[PDB]
Amino acid sequence: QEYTQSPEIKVPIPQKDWTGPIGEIRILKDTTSSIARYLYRTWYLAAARMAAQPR
Amino acid sequence: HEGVASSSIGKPFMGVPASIVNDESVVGVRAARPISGMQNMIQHLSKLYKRGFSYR
Amino acid sequence: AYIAVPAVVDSRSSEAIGLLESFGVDAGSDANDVSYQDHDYVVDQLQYMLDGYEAGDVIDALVYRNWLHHSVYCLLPPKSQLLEYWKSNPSVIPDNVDRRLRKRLMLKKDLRKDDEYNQLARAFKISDVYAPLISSTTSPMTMIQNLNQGEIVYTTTDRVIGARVLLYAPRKYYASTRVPHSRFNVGTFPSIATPKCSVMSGVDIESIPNEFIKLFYQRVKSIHANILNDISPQIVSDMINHVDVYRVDVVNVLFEVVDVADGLRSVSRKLIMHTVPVCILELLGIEIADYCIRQEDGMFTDWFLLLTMLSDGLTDRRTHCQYLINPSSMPPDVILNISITGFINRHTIDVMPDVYDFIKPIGAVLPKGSFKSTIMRVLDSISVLGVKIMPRAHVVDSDEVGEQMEPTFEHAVMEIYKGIAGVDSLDDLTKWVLNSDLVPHDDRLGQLFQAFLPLAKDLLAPMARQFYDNSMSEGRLLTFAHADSELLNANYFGHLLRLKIPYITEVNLMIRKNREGGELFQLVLSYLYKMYATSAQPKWFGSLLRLLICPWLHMEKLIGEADPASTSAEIGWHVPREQLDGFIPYVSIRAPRLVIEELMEKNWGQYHAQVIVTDQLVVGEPRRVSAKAVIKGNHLPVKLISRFACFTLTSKYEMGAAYNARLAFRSD
Amino acid sequence: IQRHITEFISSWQNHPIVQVSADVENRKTAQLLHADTPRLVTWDAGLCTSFKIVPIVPAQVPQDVLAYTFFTSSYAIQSPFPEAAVSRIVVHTRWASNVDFDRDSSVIMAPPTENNIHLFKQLLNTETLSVRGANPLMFRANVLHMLLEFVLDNLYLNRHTGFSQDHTPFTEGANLRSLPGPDAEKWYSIMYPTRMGTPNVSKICNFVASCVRNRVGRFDRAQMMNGAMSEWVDVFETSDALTVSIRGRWMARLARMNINPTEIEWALTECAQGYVTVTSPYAPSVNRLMPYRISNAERQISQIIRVMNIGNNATVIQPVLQDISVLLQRISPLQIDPTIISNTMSTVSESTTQTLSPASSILGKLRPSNSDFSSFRVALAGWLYNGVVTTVIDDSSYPKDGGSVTSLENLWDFFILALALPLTTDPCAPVKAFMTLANMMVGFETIPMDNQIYTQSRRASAFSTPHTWPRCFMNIQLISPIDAPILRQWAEIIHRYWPNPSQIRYGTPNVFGSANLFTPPEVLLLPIDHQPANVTTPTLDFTNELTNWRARVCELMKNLVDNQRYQPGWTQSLVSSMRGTLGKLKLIKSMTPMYLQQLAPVELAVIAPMLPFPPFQVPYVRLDRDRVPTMVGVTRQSRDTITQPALSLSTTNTTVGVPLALDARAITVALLSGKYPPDLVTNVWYADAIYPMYADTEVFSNLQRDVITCEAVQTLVTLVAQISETQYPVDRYLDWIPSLRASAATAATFAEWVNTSMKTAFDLSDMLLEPLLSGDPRMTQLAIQYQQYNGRTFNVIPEMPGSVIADCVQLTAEVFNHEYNLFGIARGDIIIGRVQSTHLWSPLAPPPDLVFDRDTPGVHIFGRDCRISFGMNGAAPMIRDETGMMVPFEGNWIFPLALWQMNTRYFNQQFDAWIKTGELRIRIEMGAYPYMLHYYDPRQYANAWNLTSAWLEEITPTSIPSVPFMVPISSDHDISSAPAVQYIISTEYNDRSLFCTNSSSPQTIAGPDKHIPVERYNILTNPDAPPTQIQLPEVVDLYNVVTRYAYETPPITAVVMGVP
Amino acid sequence: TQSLVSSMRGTLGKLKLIKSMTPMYLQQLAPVELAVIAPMLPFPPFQVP
Amino acid sequence: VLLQRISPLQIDPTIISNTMSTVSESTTQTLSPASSILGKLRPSNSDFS
Amino acid sequence: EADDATKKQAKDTEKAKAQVTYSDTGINNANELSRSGNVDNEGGSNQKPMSTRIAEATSAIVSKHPA
Repeated sequence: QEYTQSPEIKVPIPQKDWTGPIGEIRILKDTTSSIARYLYRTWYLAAARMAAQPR
Repeated sequence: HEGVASSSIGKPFMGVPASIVNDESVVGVRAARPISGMQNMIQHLSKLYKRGFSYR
Repeated sequence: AYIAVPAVVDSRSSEAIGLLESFGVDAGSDANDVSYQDHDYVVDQLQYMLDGYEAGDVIDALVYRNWLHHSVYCLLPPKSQLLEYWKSNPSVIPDNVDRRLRKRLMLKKDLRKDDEYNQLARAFKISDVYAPLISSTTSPMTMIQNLNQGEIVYTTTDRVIGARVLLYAPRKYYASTRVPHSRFNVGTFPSIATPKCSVMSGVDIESIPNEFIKLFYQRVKSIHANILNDISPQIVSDMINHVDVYRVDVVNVLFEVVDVADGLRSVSRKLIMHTVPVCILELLGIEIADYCIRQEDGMFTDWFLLLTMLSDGLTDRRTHCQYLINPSSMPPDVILNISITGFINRHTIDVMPDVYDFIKPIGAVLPKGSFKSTIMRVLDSISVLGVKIMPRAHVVDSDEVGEQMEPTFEHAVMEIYKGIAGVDSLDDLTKWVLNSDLVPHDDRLGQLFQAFLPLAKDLLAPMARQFYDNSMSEGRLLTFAHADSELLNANYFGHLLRLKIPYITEVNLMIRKNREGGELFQLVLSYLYKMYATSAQPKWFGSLLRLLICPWLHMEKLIGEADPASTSAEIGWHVPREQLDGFIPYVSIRAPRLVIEELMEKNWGQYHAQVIVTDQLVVGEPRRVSAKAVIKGNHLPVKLISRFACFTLTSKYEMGAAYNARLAFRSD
Repeated sequence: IQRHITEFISSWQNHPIVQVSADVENRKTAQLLHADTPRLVTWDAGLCTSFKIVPIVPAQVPQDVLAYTFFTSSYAIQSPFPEAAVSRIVVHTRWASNVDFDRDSSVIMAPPTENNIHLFKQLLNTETLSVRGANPLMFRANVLHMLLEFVLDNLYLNRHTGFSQDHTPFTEGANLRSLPGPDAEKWYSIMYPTRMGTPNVSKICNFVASCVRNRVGRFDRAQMMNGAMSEWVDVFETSDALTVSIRGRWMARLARMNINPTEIEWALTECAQGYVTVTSPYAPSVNRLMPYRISNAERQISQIIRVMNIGNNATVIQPVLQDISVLLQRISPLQIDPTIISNTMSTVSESTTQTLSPASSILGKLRPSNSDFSSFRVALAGWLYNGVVTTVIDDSSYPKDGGSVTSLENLWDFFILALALPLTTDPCAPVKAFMTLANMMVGFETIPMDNQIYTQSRRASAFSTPHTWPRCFMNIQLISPIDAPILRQWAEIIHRYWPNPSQIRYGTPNVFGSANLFTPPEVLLLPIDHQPANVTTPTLDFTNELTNWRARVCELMKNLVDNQRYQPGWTQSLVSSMRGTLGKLKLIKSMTPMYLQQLAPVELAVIAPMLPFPPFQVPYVRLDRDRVPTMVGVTRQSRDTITQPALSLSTTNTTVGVPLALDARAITVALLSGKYPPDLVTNVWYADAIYPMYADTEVFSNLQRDVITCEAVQTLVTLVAQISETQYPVDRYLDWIPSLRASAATAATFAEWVNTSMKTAFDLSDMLLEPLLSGDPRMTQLAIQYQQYNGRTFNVIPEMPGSVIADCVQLTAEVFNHEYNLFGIARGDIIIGRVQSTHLWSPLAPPPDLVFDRDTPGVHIFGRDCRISFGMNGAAPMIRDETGMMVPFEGNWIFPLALWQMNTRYFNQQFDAWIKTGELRIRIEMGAYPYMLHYYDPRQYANAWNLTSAWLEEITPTSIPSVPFMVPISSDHDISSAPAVQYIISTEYNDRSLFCTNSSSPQTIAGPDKHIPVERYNILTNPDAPPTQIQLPEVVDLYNVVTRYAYETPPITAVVMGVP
Repeated sequence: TQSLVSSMRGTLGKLKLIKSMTPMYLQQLAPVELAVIAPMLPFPPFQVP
Repeated sequence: VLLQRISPLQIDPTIISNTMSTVSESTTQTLSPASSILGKLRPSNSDFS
Repeated sequence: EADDATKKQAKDTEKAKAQVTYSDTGINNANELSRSGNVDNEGGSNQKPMSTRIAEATSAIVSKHPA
């Protein structure tokens, strides 16, 4: 029942908005009209200043 | 993968060594740039979350 | 002398492979003065050493190693051990130790608590006894020159660039874990140290199979490539004067597009078709001369379709960008004449990818104008060993699930025109989505996907899961479809991989006549399919097709003469007695006898499935009932077969109620 | 629908090939830390040439008049020239070349029977619909890119092998050069043309037997050592004097780069400052080539481009500082002494009855934690780059409330800051240290201040600028001792004792250009003072600056706890233990201040040249507010019209500079606790540590990237100056080719065409001349400046040295001006007209009875007013002149090509009928055009009208096809003439591309005749001419002396040992 | 609490000088095609000084 | 619509992105001014109606 | 022959090390012409042998009978 479900992504990211891949992962262009740029920016900056701390 | 990519150049994590892949990210050309241990773990997580999960 | 090689190399098996002719050197004259070096452990040492250093300084160390000059290590235990080692058996003690410490450590007494031994052990140093002593953390640039100086270099640290670690003592005392020289030698990881050295260039760096060697060559070509010595295969040839499956030799062609359209040669553009395997070239007989690739009906001559189909795509020599040709005869551009003008590289790759590790069904997604009909006709015409590796009988068209709707789901997407009041017609919809240049409006196509996704999910995923489970009940197959998340939400068990053509597909949608719906309907729907897809790797179909075709050419080369009564084999599920001796044919393998006689005794009888037997005839001439089976255990690993033999990938099994028995090996 | 199919596939070919779409800064981090060195030394075993002779139509071997026993082809003589009827010369970069490493830069040009239009629709003809079209306004840009490609291919150096003497008596026993490859059979025949026998009376034989015998092969060698390679030789072989001159310029560039291992030994020795010794041999050398030396200006250009690159990010410079922290950890000899902070402060005396313990307060408020030292070495490392990064202390290390003097923990926080703050590189650290204490006490007093905004309770970190420095801090006398004597005391402490700047003198002037900009050469600038230690065995004394400062701070605090009239709120045991903790904390032992005062600038200077990122400093200032750098600025272009960068630089800058925000506790604990080894010896320890660092080659390898950077930017500016009007003085040669009125998009896209050509050459895969592409590529210039507080602006505008590449491009332009025929271009224009004759003249050189100009009488000229009226009732259809007259369809007219292009379809129906039959002729002025040739046997009828009408129909407002010609074939015996009909004729002589006519024949009786061009082969045919002589501006000469070399290029590690 | 002035002058200089051609277009070209399409309108142009 | 389909001009946000290089973390705190204006500006072809 | 000349002494002395050595020398003889078959008596190279290229030279002009 519950493990047979997929989300309803009505506005996905268009395939023109990703770069050429690096390994397995394509990278978002930053001139992208989609919403996920802000998510990209938050996790980007958070990973940067996460690895910046020596703790 | 990219947020650590400025601070990660040649750092190793426990267990995992470094590696290298290529990119079409400079789409006029194509080169291969080395891969640090954070990016190595993310590269291994990529196919697992991209693939899907098997449940007994 | 010395020369590099762009692969892993051993003293043992590299002579069996014959690497020089594998990379293309005409060394057919048995000059036999090339002693192959063992460069397999260096990769293991390297990947062990990436955990405590940067890659860059380790490569910068490793470049200076005179591989011709011979050296060796000797591991030393830590300081709090070595006195206790020299205590028992005081014969092996060097004379560099101390007169006072030898007088202290010669005698029998346990010496556990005495201030003399405590001040001497605290006074003890490990590096004054043994002079090199590289260190714990040694800035590993210097250790290469240290190994260059001496024939033996002493260490206490496991991690080393160098020849062989040897132990100074028995293993119980520890913590947790000569050569013949000819006139030439090959070996990876070259050196700039040697006045005489050379580097085997010619190969692409993008196409190196190993990645450690790839990183190393990237660094060595990005620094002091001026002082290197890049030589061709012809230079190497002039200086000269158990067989494996899934390691094919592979090359790259150098053709271009011209025409004779006005009684004259005229060069327009130049192309590169990467990593095409040399076996197909030499078995099709391709030479330098002028060819015609599309016969006058309008369809390809299909050997060129095969030639680009087993390989991957096209790089333009002036832009270094992607290029996907027109498969139509429209006059923006076509390709009538080509002329292949040479080969550029001669490396060898593995054929079997990483993911395919068990025998289970295989799914492939394609773009909508992929050449499904013609590739089914090509696999229909496969005959190599008296066996068809990919029959038509168990291949799945993309709309086999799509045609079994009682509303005939294409007739459910023909319904979509009433979602918007100004549209209210199918042809008005096809005029309305596109910008009248056959590029679509973003907004109209977006609203169409807003309407299209509930039809794309609510019925398609349940009934496609039903169809895929019904197909799972009857054999493992090759299932094609579009828009991968159809295969993802419908819980499709099996290795799915996302491939594409090296061509453009939309003009294939526009030329196909007598297809259901409008000619623009197909293009719009194809756009909707690539919307519903994810953003993954397109992964270049040749990675699958080389696995499909290429190994059976080598099996044809190897078992061209032996009899089927010693080369054929069969493995599958077994049942012991007759109601209403019994067997289920799972997989078919053809191999030499020197492989089958060891694949006899392996524990095939390990795994369990739940088999189902019914009563109806097959249309084929033997007695076969369409049996069903579901595995109630694990899945069979592809390691267990061989790397020395090849098998049929997908197959349909044949020859009541449920029986639930196990398998074994069928002998020959 | 098929029209929609065609245009949608054209919209598929509307994809851009080069577009920097992704974000760049992590590639910039990687680029800054490490870069690709270019591929300079590249060799050639084959003969250097760029032209080749091709046959066109095969000569008549069977005929009745000459028996076949006369021709050498029946005897199979390996002759150098193709024994054909018509031979033209075509252009191939490196068709005789056993290369080392290709540039992937070959220029192919097919013979003029077939087409070459793809080379001219190469760049900007992304909108030509047909495959055979080209916009004429793109001709100049395409030809410029093709000439650049031509010179950029053959940038190799001539290498020699294999001399042997023949045994044939053909020469005077001359030594012949060999060459590798599959065979060498055809190669000697094509290589040495005067070697062959002289049997016949053919044109080939008549040329060859009039040559000179001794000028064959070897005639000079330079033998240094017995039984070794002759170092450089001089040969007489067939070649191309154009590419010989190009290779000569490139050889001169590399010879200018070359250096001596004795001075590599000198340079590296004084760079290591005697701590590392190296060894160079003293013997005769074979020959070497170390290309490592460049000029000072190129280092300055590279440093300006690099600092312009890393602008306003700090994530591109954080890993550089991290790398230097790791390197200083590896080399530096101090560690933690882990137990000072508890061994001292064990002996603090107090009762257990007191509630608050100052000992345990700071002893758990600071944590050593071993990760503070990486921050400390970063803070040490920021002194190299005060200009671009400015390390500060964040808000979170501050007392974050204003604090309280009565609060013990806030007092200790002030102590941590007062130790930490002098080490950073911000100019405002004194007022940070002042206003921190002014925050600490608010309410005991107030001070006179600036405004009502920056009052005493303003946050300490707020100021951070020169102008926010209060006048109360400027002048001591504003603080009276009745108000706050402790604050006047603290202000004096700062003014009297704060560190002083210094310098250390690193560098290497002989080999390395001084990459600094705003300082003198080979100097560093320090925030603190440095006196070098004479001793080798070090020890502790309390006689340096940091120590004094630390002590002074403690004293103030002893005075502050002494002032019981403001501070009586303790039960006197905490007073006593406070004073004891202060005094003992003053006299803790720490080798760290003397380390900073003696050894750390010495180590830092030894490190400083071995950097991918060369030092870049802006001068320190202690307290003089009028000499505080407010900014530093780089530029890219002139502004409006003004040429001079000294005028342009003020209002067209780009500010660069980031903060860093390190932690104060980390710095202070590293100051307080630091040990030497118990048995340390400084020269032994440094000879251990620093020795493997000088086994590098990247520190030389970055120099060649700086070479190719300066060469590429000079080639860029002199190439954009050909396409548009800029500020640099150039000598244009490409006027007569039509060109587009350029714009910003045009100059920009052409700049990245030359950028991707340059990156495909030389093996460069990362980011060459890309930051210049963000601006306007027309008015580019490079400079840098900075400014103090009082408007004092200082600048550096470095000169741009000349480029060998750009020089050879201009040379190739000059040679194109005369040999325009050899690249398939004709000058002038064409005439279309019905010509009926039995003559044999070539349309590439028409007789002057036929052509006409603007000055020819009775010729009409059509400009902007071209109306066409129909002739009703049998009247003639007419057209309006530019001068306003009406003329019928007759005579000689002159069109500009753009008029025909703009109205091609209307003019075809109106004009094609009269030009076929009636008396009408048209001049179409176009300047340049590519062409194609169609031969014919003149014994038969021939008409060119289908080819002409195909051209007149295929021509297009946005493209033209190649212009088709029709010229007969020369004969040997006399033939019978037949009438032929020609329409397209030229106007200017263009026969400087056909080599010879009927070469194997003894004579040519009809058609165009041409001997072997004696004016080319000057050296073989002029006995008076010296061997080294070129008439390179006029013709090509195809055969000269050429030198070759046999240098070796060993590694500098395998030259200079330095074995201990 | 931080010297943002260097960052600000950098971003403002990059924001000032740029390859923008919209003001060039609006100066030179745009009134020409405004004058072109002005008379072919169902509603003629009507402005106030 | 008519000016959009007869103007020679076209609008490109990659001009701004290539000048500015959006994600650029100085002052590991509240945002850098370049990132602030690029988030404020949203360079993306929404429309230019 | 630095690797090989030491091996004779290492075989003689019954010791893996060697005292009389031709390497580990402080004297930098980085110039060090040792004669070899790389170079002929003239000054050219020997990637292609002398008699072979003499034969190629004298066969680069031949002559045969006509029909």
